[PDB]
Amino acid sequence: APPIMGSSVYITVELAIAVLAILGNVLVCWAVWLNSNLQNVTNYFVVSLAAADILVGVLAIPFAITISTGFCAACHGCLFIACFVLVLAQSSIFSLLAIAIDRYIAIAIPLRYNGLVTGTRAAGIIAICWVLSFAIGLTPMLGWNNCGQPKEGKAHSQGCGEGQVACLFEDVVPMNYMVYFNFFACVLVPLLLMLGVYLRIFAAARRQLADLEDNWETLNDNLKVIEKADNAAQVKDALTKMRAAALDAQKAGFDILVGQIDDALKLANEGKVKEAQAAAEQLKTTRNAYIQKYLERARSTLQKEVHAAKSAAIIAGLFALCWLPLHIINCFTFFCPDCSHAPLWLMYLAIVLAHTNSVVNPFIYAYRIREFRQTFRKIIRS
Ligand SMILES: CC(C)CCC[C@@H](C)[C@H]1CC[C@H]2[C@@H]3CC=C4C[C@@H](O)CC[C@]4(C)[C@H]3CC[C@]12C
Ligand SMILES: CC(C)CCC[C@@H](C)[C@H]1CC[C@H]2[C@@H]3CC=C4C[C@@H](O)CC[C@]4(C)[C@H]3CC[C@]12C
Ligand SMILES: CC(C)CCC[C@@H](C)[C@H]1CC[C@H]2[C@@H]3CC=C4C[C@@H](O)CC[C@]4(C)[C@H]3CC[C@]12C
Ligand SMILES: CCCc1cc2c(=O)c(-c3nc(C)cs3)c(C)oc2cc1OC(C)=O
Ligand code: NA
Repeated sequence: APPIMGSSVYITVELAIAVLAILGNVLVCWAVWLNSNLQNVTNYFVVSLAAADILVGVLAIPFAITISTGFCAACHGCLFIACFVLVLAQSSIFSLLAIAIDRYIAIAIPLRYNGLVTGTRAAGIIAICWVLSFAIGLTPMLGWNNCGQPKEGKAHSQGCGEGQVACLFEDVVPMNYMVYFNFFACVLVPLLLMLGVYLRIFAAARRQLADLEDNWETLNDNLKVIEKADNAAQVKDALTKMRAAALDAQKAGFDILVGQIDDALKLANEGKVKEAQAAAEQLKTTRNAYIQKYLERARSTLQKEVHAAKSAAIIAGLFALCWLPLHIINCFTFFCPDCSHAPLWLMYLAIVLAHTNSVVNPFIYAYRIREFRQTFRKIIRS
């Protein structure tokens, strides 16, 4: 069956993917430019990630279409077109890892976040990461390639010239580089690291949203204890505890609260039980009017952070889902030489799926993040 029909389907699909990758990601980048509420450090990594996807459509996809033809080319030029996508995938990994870390900093140490994670430090990190991405992805160009052992029988059959090879990914890029260096070290390890960062993010969230609840219960149970108490010393016990739990909430209305606990304690230390109890009853007014509003705000903010962290995790998860099959196929090719090579149709499918990852991010932002969604609408409307 003529190779141009099988190759026609693959190519059309690649072109559809490129179109969509470019479109969606230009809109991400355009949204961040226009909306100042989307101008934060997290979103600069998002933009870097969008840039990489734009380049998959503009460059990586045309390169892959090109190399699918097996056209004659100087080996090192062939190399470049085979490996450029690795640079883009690496850049993406760095961006995803940074987003995970950024979100972890925001939830673990919100006090120090703004001064630690600035836009200036973020742009420097992005630049460094792009340089590193070029180094990792283009490592084969530094000598780890099969250009030294060309398939001359395959090159002579297609009438290639001197110094040229039939340009095919697996003929030029060593599988050991693909499996051990690229997959294990540069993809798998950073993905496992991301998994770990997200676990810590979700656990820290759980611990804080438990802690908020505990402190509130403490305030309410110590009120009851004070309400039915025998003497002044019991009242003093329950307000000494209450005081400490109000000062931790203030670090993590409060002027009034501590003050009122203090009023009650002085009375309690003078042996006046009924007066201490009545003064402690006034604490209820403060709890309703201020403290409960703080508990519910703080809770809301933590829920917003968990949601935003889930959205970022989904993105990282989708990268793994889209890229893993191609990596897994490479493992079979490398580790199992007695196994028949995965068919060309499957290679095409795995490649296309990897490329499809460059289309997905804009949809996740639209479905999961209000500010992006609202800005996408205005850009589209106008
Ligand atoms: C959830 C996602 C990440 C998992 C996807 C796993 C895919 C990539 C796995 C599942 C079954 C696997 C196939 C099982 C059997 C063979 C026959 C062998 O001669 C070549 C590899 C090949 C064809 C494997 C290629 C990879 C494969 C298709
Ligand atoms: C979920 C994460 C850890 C994904 C990474 C899992 C990868 C590395 C695993 C999953 C399935 C595994 C393959 C299963 C079967 C074979 C056939 C055997 O003859 C050689 C090893 C080989 C080819 C394995 C290599 C490693 C492999 C591809
Ligand atoms: C994190 C998880 C998913 C990794 C799982 C990797 C598993 C599937 C890998 C790790 C070590 C691998 C084995 C290592 C050695 C051999 C000998 C070879 O003659 C046949 C395949 C076989 C028997 C492999 C089968 C797949 C294997 C068991
Ligand atoms: C059809 C597009 C060209 C092409 C690209 C690739 C390719 O991009 C990879 C990659 N694997 C990873 C992990 C990242 S990229 C592999 C293993 O085989 C390929 C084989 C290819 O087709 C030929 C016949 O040359
Ligand atoms: Na990407």
